[PDB]
Amino acid sequence: VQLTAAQELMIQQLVAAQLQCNKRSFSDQPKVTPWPLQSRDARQQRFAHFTELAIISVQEIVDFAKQVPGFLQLGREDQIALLKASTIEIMLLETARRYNHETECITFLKDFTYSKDDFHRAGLQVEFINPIFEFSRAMRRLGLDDAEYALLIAINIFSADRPNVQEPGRVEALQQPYVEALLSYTRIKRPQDQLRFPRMLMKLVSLRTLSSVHSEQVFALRLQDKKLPPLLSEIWDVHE
Amino acid sequence: SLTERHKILHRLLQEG
Ligand SMILES: C[C@H](CC[C@@H]1OC1(C)C)[C@H]1CC[C@H]2[C@@H]3CC=C4C[C@@H](O)CC[C@]4(C)[C@H]3CC[C@]12C
Repeated sequence: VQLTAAQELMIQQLVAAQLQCNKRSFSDQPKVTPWPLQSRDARQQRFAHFTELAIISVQEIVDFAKQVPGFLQLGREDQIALLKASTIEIMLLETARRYNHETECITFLKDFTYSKDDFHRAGLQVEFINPIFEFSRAMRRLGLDDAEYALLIAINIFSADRPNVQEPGRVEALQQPYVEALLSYTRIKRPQDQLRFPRMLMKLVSLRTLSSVHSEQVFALRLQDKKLPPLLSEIWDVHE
Repeated sequence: SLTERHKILHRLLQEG
């Protein structure tokens, strides 16, 4: 088979919207605390560096889900439920896509790169850091491109089982068109390797575990004097 | 409920 004129147009839609939202959030060397280069002003700045950058990421994510056909048709409640659970997973998807194997560094922007030790320095736990870098290598092992990532992130946003969804059955209906697009896409990309599509979905399995680990990272974060700025704290902090 | 508990997030969804 082949891509339907519709699907193709949709896949182009997503890849383009993903490009524009990125430009609209990171085309400006962010106004965030600069990475130092020791003391408690870098250990508290480095952490601010990541935290402040993550915020922008949340804004890009929200901005891009608004472009995913079907997303705006749900209710604001469900938009929050969905977005509030996929932010950390979507972030790790992006972190993965932006991973360099030869240098083992994740480069967020141009002249904005970080090593594993940068993450440690930044305040994060080895418990969290290793799993994300391990996930990043697993991701490159699949050799995903821009269409597949866009598609995998869409599929991710529409997870019916996310906590507090009002219209799961509806969220689920919204997902399927994208799964298909990926199924048909992968069939074209490596017809001689049918199990490559399931290896992909499999990454969704790991993004949940990562999401749990990250929560234990939040939990432990708020055991130190490290507090998450308001926006992050909303989506991640446990508060009445 | 999920809009009040998440004010800033709610705001991002409406600035569009
Ligand atoms: C996972 C990690 C820590 C999250 C923890 O809750 C804390 C304590 C902030 C955060 C720190 C800065 C983020 C990155 C900042 C900017 C971007 C740009 C975007 O195109 C794609 C996303 C990307 C690369 C983010 C991936 C996730 C990163 C690495």
